[PDB]
Amino acid sequence: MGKLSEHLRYCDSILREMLSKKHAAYAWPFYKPVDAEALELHDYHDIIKHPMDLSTVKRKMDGREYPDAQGFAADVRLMFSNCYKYNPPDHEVVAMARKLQDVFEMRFAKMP
Ligand SMILES: CC(=O)NCCCCCCNC(C)=O
Repeated sequence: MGKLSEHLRYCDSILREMLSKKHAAYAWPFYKPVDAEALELHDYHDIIKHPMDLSTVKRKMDGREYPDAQGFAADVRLMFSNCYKYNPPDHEVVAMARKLQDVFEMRFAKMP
């Protein structure tokens, strides 16, 4: 695969930070697709029409599917939005999403 553009090399760095040990205490719920059968979330796919998670963002980045930084960011925000949408606002996983999202939004805004 071709080299990523400058902006996307920075985005790849954000992705690797979001998957790193540093943020694992709150990032782990986003590592893989929500397994609705395994978790018995019978209504998950009724409510969330476009699932997203970090392994999928990685698959897409490694496959050069993002045309620009905005495309990457849309997927990342979709991942957080799905979490806020599906779950009750007081669930632990919502607080974990928000902690991770604080990291994302700060790193993304400082993109050179
Ligand atoms: C996923 C897990 O292994 N344990 C319990 C956490 C449930 C989280 C609800 C579904 N996940 C998201 C990201 O909305």
